Order: sequence, then C-alpha cells, then structure tokens
Amino acid sequence: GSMTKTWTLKKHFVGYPTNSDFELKTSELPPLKNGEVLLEALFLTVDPYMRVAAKRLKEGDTMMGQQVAKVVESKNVALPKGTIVLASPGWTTHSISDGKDLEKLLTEWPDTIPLSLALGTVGMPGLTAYFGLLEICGVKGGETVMVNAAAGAVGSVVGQIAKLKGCKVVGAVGSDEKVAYLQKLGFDVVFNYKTVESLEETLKKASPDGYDCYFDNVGGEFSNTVIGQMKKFGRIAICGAISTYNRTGPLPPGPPPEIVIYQELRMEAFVVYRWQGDARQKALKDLLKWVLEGKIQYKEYIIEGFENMPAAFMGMLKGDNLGKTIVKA
Amino acid sequence: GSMTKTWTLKKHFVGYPTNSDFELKTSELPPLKNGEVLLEALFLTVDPYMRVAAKRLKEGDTMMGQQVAKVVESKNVALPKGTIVLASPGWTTHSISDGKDLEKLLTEWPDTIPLSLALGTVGMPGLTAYFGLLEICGVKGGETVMVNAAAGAVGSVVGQIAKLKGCKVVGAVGSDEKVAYLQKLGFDVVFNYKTVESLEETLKKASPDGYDCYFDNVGGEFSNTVIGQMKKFGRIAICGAISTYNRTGPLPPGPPPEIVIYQELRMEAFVVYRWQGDARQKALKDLLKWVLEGKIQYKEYIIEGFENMPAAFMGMLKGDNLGKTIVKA
Amino acid sequence: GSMTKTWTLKKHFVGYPTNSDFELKTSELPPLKNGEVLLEALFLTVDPYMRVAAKRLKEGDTMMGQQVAKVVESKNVALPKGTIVLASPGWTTHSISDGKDLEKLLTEWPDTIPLSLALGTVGMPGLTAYFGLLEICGVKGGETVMVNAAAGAVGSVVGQIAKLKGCKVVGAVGSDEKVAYLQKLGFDVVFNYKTVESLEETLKKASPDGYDCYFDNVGGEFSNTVIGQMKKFGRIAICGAISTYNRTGPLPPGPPPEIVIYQELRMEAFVVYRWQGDARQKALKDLLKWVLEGKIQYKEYIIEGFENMPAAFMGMLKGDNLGKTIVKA
Amino acid sequence: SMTKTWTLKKHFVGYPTNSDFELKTSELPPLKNGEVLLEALFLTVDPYMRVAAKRLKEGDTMMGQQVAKVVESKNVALPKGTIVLASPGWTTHSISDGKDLEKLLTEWPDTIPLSLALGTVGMPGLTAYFGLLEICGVKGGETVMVNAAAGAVGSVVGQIAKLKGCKVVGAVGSDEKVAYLQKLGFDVVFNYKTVESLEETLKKASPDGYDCYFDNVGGEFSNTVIGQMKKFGRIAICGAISTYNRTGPLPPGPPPEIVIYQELRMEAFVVYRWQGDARQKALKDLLKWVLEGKIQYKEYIIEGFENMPAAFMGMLKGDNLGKTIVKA
Ligand SMILES: NC(=O)c1ccc[n+]([C@@H]2O[C@H](COP(=O)([O-])OP(=O)(O)OC[C@H]3O[C@@H](n4cnc5c(N)ncnc54)[C@H](OP(=O)(O)O)[C@@H]3O)[C@@H](O)[C@H]2O)c1
Ligand SMILES: NC(=O)c1ccc[n+]([C@@H]2O[C@H](COP(=O)([O-])OP(=O)(O)OC[C@H]3O[C@@H](n4cnc5c(N)ncnc54)[C@H](OP(=O)(O)O)[C@@H]3O)[C@@H](O)[C@H]2O)c1
Ligand SMILES: NC(=O)c1ccc[n+]([C@@H]2O[C@H](COP(=O)([O-])OP(=O)(O)OC[C@H]3O[C@@H](n4cnc5c(N)ncnc54)[C@H](OP(=O)(O)O)[C@@H]3O)[C@@H](O)[C@H]2O)c1
Ligand SMILES: NC(=O)c1ccc[n+]([C@@H]2O[C@H](COP(=O)([O-])OP(=O)(O)OC[C@H]3O[C@@H](n4cnc5c(N)ncnc54)[C@H](OP(=O)(O)O)[C@@H]3O)[C@@H](O)[C@H]2O)c1
Ligand SMILES: COc1ccc2c(c1)c(CC(=O)O)c(C)n2C(=O)c1ccc(Cl)cc1
Ligand SMILES: COc1ccc2c(c1)c(CC(=O)O)c(C)n2C(=O)c1ccc(Cl)cc1
Ligand SMILES: COc1ccc2c(c1)c(CC(=O)O)c(C)n2C(=O)c1ccc(Cl)cc1
Ligand SMILES: COc1ccc2c(c1)c(CC(=O)O)c(C)n2C(=O)c1ccc(Cl)cc1
Repeated sequence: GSMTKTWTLKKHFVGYPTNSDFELKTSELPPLKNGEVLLEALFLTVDPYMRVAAKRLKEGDTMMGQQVAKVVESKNVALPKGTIVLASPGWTTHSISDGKDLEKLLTEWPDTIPLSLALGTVGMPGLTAYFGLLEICGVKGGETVMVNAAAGAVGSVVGQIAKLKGCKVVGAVGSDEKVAYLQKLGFDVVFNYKTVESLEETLKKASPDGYDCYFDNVGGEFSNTVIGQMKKFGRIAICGAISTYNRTGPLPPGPPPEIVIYQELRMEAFVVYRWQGDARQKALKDLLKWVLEGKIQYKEYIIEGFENMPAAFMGMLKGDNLGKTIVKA
Repeated sequence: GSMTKTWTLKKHFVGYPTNSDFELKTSELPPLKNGEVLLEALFLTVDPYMRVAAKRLKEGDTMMGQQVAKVVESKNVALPKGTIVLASPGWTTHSISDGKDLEKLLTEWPDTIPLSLALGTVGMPGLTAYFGLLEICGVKGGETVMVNAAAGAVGSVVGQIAKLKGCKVVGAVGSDEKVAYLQKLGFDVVFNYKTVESLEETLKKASPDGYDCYFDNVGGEFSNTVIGQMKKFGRIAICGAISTYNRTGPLPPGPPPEIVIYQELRMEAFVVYRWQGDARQKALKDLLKWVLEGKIQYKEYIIEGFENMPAAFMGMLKGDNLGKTIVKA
Repeated sequence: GSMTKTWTLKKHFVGYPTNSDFELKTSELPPLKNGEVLLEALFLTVDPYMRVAAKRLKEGDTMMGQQVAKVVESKNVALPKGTIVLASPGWTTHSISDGKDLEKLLTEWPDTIPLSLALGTVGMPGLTAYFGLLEICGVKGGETVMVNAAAGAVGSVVGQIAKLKGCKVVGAVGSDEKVAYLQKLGFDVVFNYKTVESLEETLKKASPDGYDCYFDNVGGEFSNTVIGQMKKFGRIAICGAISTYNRTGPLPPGPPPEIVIYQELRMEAFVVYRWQGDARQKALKDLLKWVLEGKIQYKEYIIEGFENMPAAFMGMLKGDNLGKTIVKA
Repeated sequence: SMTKTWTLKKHFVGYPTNSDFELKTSELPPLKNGEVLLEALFLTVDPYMRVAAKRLKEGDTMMGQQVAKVVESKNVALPKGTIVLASPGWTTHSISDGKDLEKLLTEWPDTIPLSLALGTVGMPGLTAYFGLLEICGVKGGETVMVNAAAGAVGSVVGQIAKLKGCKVVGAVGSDEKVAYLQKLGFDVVFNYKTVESLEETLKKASPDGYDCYFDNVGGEFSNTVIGQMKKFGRIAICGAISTYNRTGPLPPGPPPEIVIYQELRMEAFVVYRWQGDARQKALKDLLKWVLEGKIQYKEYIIEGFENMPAAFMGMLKGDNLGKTIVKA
C-alpha cells in the first residue's frame, strides 16, 4: 500500500559513473507482515566503495548503501513509530525490515549533533579512521603521519585523531579550499597535490626526516612517491585506492621493489567491519566524545533531495565534497 | 708480493648481464704489515641482490660478494695460518684483512658438511628463509604457504622449514627437474610456472581454499596472480622481486588494490641482516642442527673456477641453479 | 549591454571529463567598438582534440571550439546583421569579433542542407578525412583501406570518399547500431571492436591480402594489430589516437618494430590546417558537391541546448554519437 | 672436403649466450656440374640475426653473409681464386651452384680490405646511404640525430651527413666511442648510458630540435627523440636494437599528441628494397667516398671462426667500434 523510490544501476560504469548509468524507479512495497516495520530514509550515504562493489551488481539492481531512517509504520512492539535506526536497504526512500538487520544509535547519542554523523565521523568512515590509524598504523604520539584525501570523511578524522594524539600531520587534498580548511583545523602541513610543482619535493620539505606512518586512501603513483620517503620500518595502513576505482586501463606500476625492501616497510590493509563488539562500541564512544569536546570538528557536504543521489555519488568521486558526503532525504 | 685476480663491473647491466659487462683484472697486493693476514678464497657466492646493487657501483669497481676463505700468510697471531673465515672483499681470489670484518664459522661446524654451506643453507640465504617464514610470515603450523623460486637457495629452505612446521607447501619452479626434486623432498604441490597453461588455474587447483602465507621471491605479474588467491588476513613476506631485476622498461602493473584491501592482507618486506646477536646465532645453530639431522636437505649448484664466476652469476639469474649457486675456487 | 553564457574549465580532466570539471558563467559583454560585430551562436561543435588541448588551459579559461554564428549587431559594413560566419570564440553563446578571424561559408552554400555541416562533413572534420585519405594515404583506387571510428565525423567521411574512389573499406566502430548503419551505407566490412572474439582474426578475414592504407583515429593496441596486417609498403595516416586521450596511466606498448621494419611501413601524421588557399577551397567544394549528389550521406548527433554542451562533449568521447556531434544553441 | 658450422642449439632468452650455439664439423659432398667450393675469408655478424633466429628451428645453421674465395671449381665462370659474396650462414666452407653469388665491384682496389664489402661498401653502408638520403631525404644543412652512431650503419650515416653539410648529434655507449666520433668531426657526441637525463642532453645538444632522425635503437630512446623533432621532421626507422633482446613487453609507444602536432613523417625500410641501378649507384658512391677520405673506415676484427658466437654477442652489447667482422 506504500510507495517507494529506488535508484538502480541501469548500465555498468565505464570510467566515472554518469547520469545515464542510473535509473530511478517508483514501486509499491508489499504490505507489512507481523513483526515488520516501514522505514523512511532521513539521510543516505554515498561512499567510494560503491564504485567498486557496483561491478558485481546486475543491471536493474538497487545501489547498495546505508541510511539513517525512522519507523513510520510499525507492527513490532519493540520498534514504535519514531524510532531512529541505521539500515542498509540501498538507495531507496522507503523499505521493509523485520528488525533483525537494524542497528540503533548509541544510547548516549545527543541532539546537539546531526543524526547524519552516524554515517560519517561517528559512523563507518570515522571507525575506519579510528582503527586504521590507532591500530593498523599504531600511532603512539610524536610520529609524522602522511594522510591523503585529508579533507574527506576518513582522512579528515585521521588527521584530527593524529593531532590530538600528539602527532605531526601532513595532508594532501585536491583543492585550495580544502587546504585552507585543514590549515584552520591545525594540520601541520597541507598542500594541493594537483598543483604542486613536484610531489616528491613537497613531501620531502613537509618532513625532511621521513614519515613514520602513511594512512593511504588514494593509491597509485601518489603512493609510490610516499613510499620513497617512509622512514625505515615505516607503517602503511592500506585503507583505500580511490585513484584506481574509475580506471579504464592497466594499473600503474608498483613501487620499485628496491625501495620497499631497503625500507623494510610493514604494509597492512584492513576493512572497518573487522572490529565488532566492545572494540567497535568503544571507538564510537571515543569519536562521539571527541566531537562534543571539539577535538574533532565535523563538516558535512550535504546534497538535498533523493533525486540528486547519483549526482552526489559522482561529485564525491571527483572531490566536490568537503567532509562526509550526505544526501538529505 | 702476492698476486690476485678480481672481477670488476666494466659496464652497467642492460637487461640480463653478459660476459662483456665484466672484466678480469690481475694486480699485485702489497706485502703484509703488522696485524694483517692474506686470505685465499675457497668458495665464493653469487646472489640475486648483486644484479640490483651493481647499479650503485661505478664502472671499474669490484663486484660485491661474500666468500669462505683461509689464512695462507699471517702477521697476526690471533688469525693463524689455516683459519677459516667469512669475508666480503668482492669477487677476488686473494685479499688482505686485519680481522675486524671477519666472521668465524660456528664452533661446532663439522667436517661432514661442505664449508660452502656457510654461504647458503647455514648462511645468509638460510637465515633469510628462517626469519622470513617464521617471523614475517609468522607461521604457527598448518598454514598453506606459496613459495616461488622454490628450488633456489632461500626458497628451498623456506619450503622445508614450512614442512617440518606442519604447513602445506605449494612451490613454483622453472624446470621439470626442479619440479621432480622438490616433489621428492615432500612439497605438497610443485609445478613449473613456465609451462603450465594458466598460472591462475594451477594455483587454484593446488589450493582451492587459498593461501595463508606467501613467501615472495619473484614479484611482478606472478605475485599479482598469487594475490588474487590469498586468504583473508593472509601474510606476505616480501623477500625479493627477481622478475624485475633484469628489466629494461617500466615495472609491471601492481596488484589490484581491490583484492588487497578486501582480503585485508598483511605485507612486510625485510632484510636478513635485521636480525643480529643471539637471535642470529640461535637461527644459525637451528639451521645447522636441521642439516645434520636430515630435516633440511641441502643441494649445491657448484661451478668450478674463479674465471667462471660471471657465468655462475648469469646462469643463476637464468634459473640454471638447483640449490645455492657456489663458485669453487 | 549584451549578456552571454560561457562554459569554462573549472578543473583539469582526470580520466574522462565529468560535469564537475565545467562551470557555466554569465557575463556582460562590453559595447561594440567601430569595426566590431556581435555574434550569436547557432551551432557549436565539440571535438576530441578538446580533451587534449584543455591540458594547456588555466582553470577558469573558456573551453576552445568553433561555431556557426549570425551577426546580431554590426559596426562593420562587410558583416551586416544576419550574416552567417564560422568563428572560434570558444564555448560561448555571444561574442565580439573584429571580423579578421571570421570565415564566411562557401558562397554557393544552399538552404537545402543544415548550416551545421560547416562544422562537419563540409567543414573541419570533412577536410581531415579529405586530405588524410587522398593525400597522406594517397589512395588512387582499388586499395583496401582500414578506418577506425568509422561512424564518427572523420571516419565516416573517410569510408565514403574511399568507396566513391573505388576502394574496399573495412571499418571499426564501437556499437552494433554503428555496424548496421555503415553496412547499409555500403562499407564492405564493418565490425564492433569491443565484442570481437579476436581482433586479429577479424581483420584477417576482412582482408586476407592485407591493408594498403590505414586511416588511424584510435591508436593504442588496436593499431598494433592493424600494423600486423598492413601490406608491405602500406601507408598509415596518423590522424588521431583517441584511445589515449582519457588515459590515467602510461601509454600502451608500441607496435612490434620487427613488423614495422620488415613491412617497410610509411607513417605520416598531419593536421587538417596544413592545407590552405586554393587547395582548401577545392576540398570544401568537393565535399559539398558530393553531399548534394548523395555520394556522401550526412548524419548528425544533435544535442539541443547550450547548457548541455559539456554532456555532448562527454558523450562523444564515450561513443554516443553517430556522425558529427553538434550542439544546437 | 670438411666444413665447420655454427648452429642454433637453443632459442635465445634475452641476449644470446655461449651455450645457445653448437659447433658441428661435417664432410661436404663432392662437386657436381656448375658447383664450387667456397672458403670463407670474412664473415659478418649483424643485429638482425638476433631476430631472424626466432624463425629458425633448433639445430639449424645461423644465417649470415660472408666474403669467400673459390678453392675448387667445376664452373668455368667461377675459377679458383674468385672473390664472391655468399650467404651460406655461419660456415667455414660451403657448396654453391653459382646462382646466388655476387661479384664485388669491378673497380674494387687492393688498397682497401676485402672485409669492407660486408660493411661500409656493403649492406650496412647501403643501409646508411638509402636510409639517410631517401627516407630522411637529407639535402644538406639539416640537424640529424643518429644513435648507435659508432656502429657500422650509424658511423656511415653521420659521415655522409657531415659531407652533405649537416649538423650531426650522435649517441654512443662508451667514452671511447665518444672520443672517436668527436675526432671524426661530429658536431655533438654523448654517451647515452651516463647522461642523467636523455631529454636534457638532447635539448641542449640542439635547442632548435631535430630535422631528421636516423633510428637504430627504438624503444624509450626514440620516445625522447620524438619529443624534440621539428615540425614536418623525418624519421628513418632503420632498426630497434634496444628491443631485440627483450624478455617482457615492449615499452610504451611514442606520445601520439606530439607525433600529430609535429606532423612527423616516419618510414621504415629494408636495404634490399633498392636493387639494380639504384643499388649499383650507391655502391659506387660509397667506394668513392672511402677512397676520398670523406668516409673513414674502422673495423672491429675478431680473429677465429670459433669466436663467431662471441663476436655476435659482443656486438649486441656494444663492444664493437665500427663494423664487426670475423676473420676466418
Ligand atoms: N578500508 C575500509 O574499510 C574503508 C572504509 C571507508 C573508506 N575507505 C576508503 O577510504 C577512502 C576515503 O573514503 P571516504 O568515504 O572518506 O571518501 P572521501 O574522501 O570523503 O571522498 C573521496 C575523496 O577522494 C579524493 N579523490 C578522488 N579521486 C582522487 C584521485 N584520483 N586522487 C586523489 N584523491 C582523489 C577526493 O578528494 P581530493 O579533492 O582530496 O582529491 C574526494 O573528496 C576511499 O578510498 C575509500 O574506499 C576504506
Ligand atoms: N631480503 C633479503 O634479505 C634477501 C636475502 C637474500 C635473497 N633475497 C631474495 O630472495 C630471492 C632468492 O635469492 P637466492 O639467493 O635464493 O637465489 P636463487 O633462487 O638460488 O636463484 C634465483 C632464482 O630465481 C628464479 N628466477 C629468475 N628469474 C625469474 C623470473 N623472472 N621469474 C621467476 N623466477 C625467476 C630462478 O629459478 P626458477 O627456475 O624458479 O625461475 C633462479 O634459480 C631473490 O629475489 C633475492 O633477491 C632476499
Ligand atoms: N589531425 C587532425 O587534423 C584531426 C582533425 C579532426 C579530428 N582528428 C582526430 O580524428 C578522430 C576523430 O575525430 P571526430 O571529430 O571525427 O570524432 P568522432 O569520431 O565523431 O567521435 C569520437 C569517436 O571515437 C570513438 N572512440 C572513443 N573512445 C574510443 C576508444 N577508446 N577506442 C576507440 N574508439 C573510441 C567513438 O566511436 P566508437 O563507437 O567507434 O568508439 C566516438 O564516437 C579523433 O582521434 C580526432 O582527434 C584529427
Ligand atoms: N635494412 C635495415 O633496416 C637494416 C640493415 C642493417 C642494420 N639495421 C639496424 O641498424 C642497427 C645497427 O646495425 P649495425 O649492423 O650497424 O650494428 P652496430 O651498430 O655495428 O652494432 C649494434 C650497436 O647497437 C648499440 N646497442 C646495443 N644495445 C643497445 C641499446 N639497448 N640501446 C642502444 N644502443 C644499443 C651498440 O652500440 P652503443 O655502444 O652505441 O650502444 C652496438 O655497437 C640495428 O638496429 C640493425 O638491426 C637495419
Ligand atoms: C631489491 O634489490 C636489492 C638491492 C640491494 C640489496 C637487496 C636487494 C638485498 C636483499 C636481497 O634481495 O637479497 C640486499 C641484502 N641488498 C644489498 O645491497 C646489501 C648487501 C649486503 C649488505 Cl650487508 C646489506 C645490503
Ligand atoms: C577497493 O576495493 C574494495 C571493494 C569492495 C569493498 C571495499 C573495497 C570496501 C572498503 C572501502 O574501500 O570503503 C568495502 C566496505 N567493500 C565492500 O564491498 C562492502 C560493501 C558493503 C559492506 Cl556492508 C561490506 C563490504
Ligand atoms: C628487427 O627485426 C628484423 C627481422 C628481420 C630482418 C631485419 C630486422 C632486417 C634489417 C636489420 O634490422 O638489420 C633485415 C634485413 N631482416 C631480414 O629478415 C632480411 C634478411 C634477408 C633479406 Cl634479403 C631481407 C631481409
Ligand atoms: C591529441 O593531441 C592534440 C592536441 C591538440 C590538437 C590536436 C591533437 C588536433 C588534431 C586532432 O583533432 O587530432 C588539433 C587541431 N589540435 C589543436 O590544438 C588545434 C589547433 C588549432 C586549431 Cl584552429 C584548433 C585546434
């Protein structure tokens, strides 16, 4: 009896996604069964991983993704109308759930921050920065950390956790606007990797001593240069490689194995969902407390309208976003 | 006084080394001074690293390398005539030393094994396999381990230590004679990577479940294929990358970061000389005991004549060697 | 005074252009000076060369390009109101010109054909096909000509001029619709290069004798295969290499010089603007006359709306266009 | 009669190695009508053999040309003592029927070595002659880039360019070769192996660019040269020796943006395209220029048929200054 809107993949991406690769559909959801609830999207997220996972989708399928939603119709006594939850039905305005696949927000979640932070700094990207930096990289204080995409959802949290842990932070971003923003946040050195005369010279001057840690979101040639300036036994958290997600040809060369061996680098990739239970719960509480204390400032790149969700995904891949990209329903 | 012969790098290598890139030179060493000794090479080693480190030499320099030598003339009572030592004067038949840079063999070294094992299984390559497998890969027992160059000095020791730790071993070699030899040693699966119809399908049949560990001596496209079949949380010891040492053009593409990230691989490069003191002495003794007890079989590829040292170096780069490549003086 | 709209390059392209790389800007043009005129764009062209030339622009500059325009205000007696001219002010709807850089259409230009053909078959792309085939390739009749992008502006004119000169034409295109269209036109063989089981096998069956001429618009691996089937002393007109314009990494391998040398191939690149004066005028008249006689059928891929000019440029790079891509103001 | 023959034991992997060749001694049959027995005096080794050996079956004889003399004859047109060019491969003695033999120039004097018939006054000299004068189309005054400029073909290219009034920028692989070509008078000569940047070196050697490019090397080297060709510049694609011994994929191709913008003309060629009167005219011109001192000849002589594999391998690695020749 209820209607919904859903973004589906009409055509597989070639290079960057385009508007014609998506198709909006209006359908009628089935009636609720006993124990089910109807969820209305309040905020939806778009994330770089969707560019990679989309290739395993079939044409006509719904784009994957998480959202903050509220119950608008309930046949479940535990989930009354008004309940806020995180759910991953994909790019859709309304969806059916039985309760098992839903996640309530932290009990201490205050009204002083937008619910949309549950998809960002106090959500999956913030957890990625938390464990990638503190556990994979293992910063203990005083290290020099290189982080790229430093003005995005993950990188901005990485740099600010590093600063509050007593580290020096060198950040790479793709616009002068992002450089200014992170400078205001207090990052030690920030530069626009698109306009540097020499990426090697820039990284050398940013830290003549080398780099203890590298939180890598970009991959590709950029990371080959960073590897040449890691300290011996330096540590790389392989978080992402967004410079390759939209590639049409072969991957770029790897770093010269001469340098990798001499540098005896430890390089570990990770997926945020590895951490669950009490470890995950504790990381969310730390992130919430740091936001409320101002040690982590949040900024959101809000795109208004479900109909503009493809445009938000496409823009984020191209760096339009300063901070977590969010679609307000 | 005494005469000597020395192999020098006449020209920097372009692709594989050739005879024209080396020049034998005969010089007269000065008489011995107080505290000096004259060393006569008994066995000299050639190793893949020399292909890469030679680029940092100047044309005319002596090729670098280690050797087992004996004192044949002494003005140093602490190093009497007949003393056996390890020394790294380069590709030379005779050399003068004062003692500081000389390393005696293990005191328990028996006459039942060749002195040349101090350059191989009970030497630098054996230590490389030892720490690369037990620490960097961190084998606990029961893992499925992929080792390439599995019939070489390091790789053959890797597979044999893995077998006595209870691991399944999948070895890749370059000739049918190497396939047969390692099968007789007991390696679970061994194949000739040069003649298999498809490296990917071969690795899948050798272990449909994937690979817990990857001892990587080869790098390049081969490692790209192995990475597509690593188990989640799989560990890679980046030991060498010999598939690139003789390249004329750019490095090959890197591994797909999509697989590296989702499988959350740990990948650490290492240099054998990192381990010193009691850990190194303890590893040498473990290797020596394993040899005498038959747990580690040794095979040497002996090339006779100092004048054939370039041919041994080139042949080993071409895969001629079954076991440690050694030049008998 | 008069208002105008201008497409600017907001960001340098990384891979394929995206909407985020362009910015529409509204300006107020200054008053006309004596001898100047105000031009209103009727049709604008987008062309592959713009993907490569944009690299030399500064961010904020106007995208380069040609257009058919009409004088809407004149202080120039030679250019009264209503005059149609070709002009190259870039991607702009209104512009000021002093007349020197303007080109009137052929005096015999009839009302029976679209004005936009002055940007295509009876314009710059038609001149590229004309001189590239008749002069650089030097077809005299009876040759077998391989042309790729055979359904684009240049390639479609190449194949049709080749057919009317008595040549056999083998065309490569990127869709089955383009295969069907060119087969109907009378091209001897046409195939979809994206779906062939083996590019070499397809080209061998299309002409077991080889290829006398190769009009190359694509470059890359495709041309490596074509070179492997050129007749001895075959001629290649290097017109474009669009398969590399949107690359993120290094160029692909070159053709095997063993084949290029033994086949003694003649390869000459050219720019259409080399030909001027009477030679250029003669070609324009030939192209118009062939169009009016039906020997050259024209097709246009029309995108309506100046605001959709970036989308027409991007679509053409992705093969959306059958025939010359044109933006109707 | 007995003979000695070098055969391809194993197909090459990278550069040829000593083990890839096998010397075989066989007994030739007696002569029939019109047949002669040839004794090799000089044999040539050439870069093309590295590539043509890929079409051989293992056990076959290595291909190649040689100067030979008739030591036994049943052909009146070819008496004992006659000098001829023959291509029986790497063999000390061979039987021929006369059809495939070529007499030397009739005016060939005793003042020059016979072995020049395999070099400056032979196939490599003809390659430089037609490659430069026809494919590059030198008329005089051009700035000419020639690599392998101290080899058989490249040294003749640079000297024909000098006598036509051209500026010559030559690339070689040793300081000895740099000194030899600087002494000959080449305008600019550099060791491409020791420059820190090939682009900088070519930029300063000719800030104006290059009118012509005689290409013996190919690969990355030629990608750099293409970025410095003047508009409408001409490239003679003679060889690509930097790729003959490759084990992996070819390097990237030249940047098409530059090739199109500069409207470059690039034509490959094989020396045997020219025959009859055009070939004869070139041979005469080359002999005249050698006798007049305009083309100096230098040979890299390796003595002994048994060292022919070593001469072929060394030439591929740049040991040779001038044409590599094996003295039987
Ligand atoms: N391992 C995990 O579990 C995990 C979880 C979440 C995210 N990730 C990864 O972390 C990265 C960041 O994700 P996010 O959610 O925070 O997105 P984000 O950084 O907010 O947005 C993507 C950003 O990447 C940059 N970018 C795009 N193309 C680029 C290129 N070619 N070179 C360099 N930078 C480029 C752009 O910023 P500039 O203007 O600075 O270029 C853009 O703003 C992605 O690689 C993603 O896959 C991993
Ligand atoms: N990091 C360290 O401390 C350290 C120390 C010592 C050695 N290493 C490295 O460990 C590796 C083994 O060294 P080693 O002394 O034991 O040499 P080795 O394996 O005894 O000899 C090299 C072997 O590599 C193989 N090979 C050559 N080219 C190859 C290619 N393109 N692809 C695949 N395999 C190829 C050949 O065997 P096939 O018949 O299987 O091709 C050859 O026998 C080298 O990469 C070396 O640099 C590292
Ligand atoms: N030298 C000169 O003076 C001159 C002048 C004008 C144009 N040109 C060149 O000539 C070519 C054609 O230009 P045009 O104006 O006629 O454009 P066009 O062919 O009308 O449009 C470009 C076409 O190229 C094809 N294409 C795109 N990406 C490709 C790829 N990766 N591989 C193969 N084909 C691809 C697409 O058709 P498919 O469906 O077949 O992919 C597309 O329709 C371009 O290379 C251009 O630079 C040269
Ligand atoms: N008809 C034809 O098209 C034709 C006929 C004959 C020869 N050729 C070609 O012309 C070239 C020269 O032949 P040639 O008979 O005169 O031989 P050559 O130049 O006397 O000997 C080959 C020379 O090439 C150089 N070389 C080797 N490897 C190299 C590399 N990787 N990069 C750059 N230079 C390298 C060496 O000199 P450096 O010390 O300067 O490196 C070596 O001396 C070859 O490419 C051959 O195939 C073509
Ligand atoms: C990846 O290319 C190289 C280049 C140089 C290398 C190595 C590898 C390795 C490791 C290997 O791959 O064997 C070593 C050990 N190299 C040395 O220069 C060296 C030699 C002796 C000492 Cl004491 C210290 C360092
Ligand atoms: C670049 O190669 C990939 C491919 C797939 C990936 C990721 C990275 C990452 C990590 C990232 O880069 O954000 C994630 C999370 N991928 C998922 O498929 C996924 C999607 C939804 C869920 Cl619930 C769980 C997993
Ligand atoms: C680089 O790949 C090759 C392959 C074959 C080649 C050549 C080059 C060259 C030129 C060179 O590079 O020297 C020649 C002359 N090839 C011959 O097969 C040949 C032999 C005899 C005659 Cl009559 C005609 C041609
Ligand atoms: C792929 O590398 C390039 C880069 C720039 C190019 C071209 C090709 C071509 C040819 C082509 O289309 O391939 C042209 C014409 N370029 C121009 O910049 C240009 C010059 C003058 C005018 Cl009036 C208009 C455009």
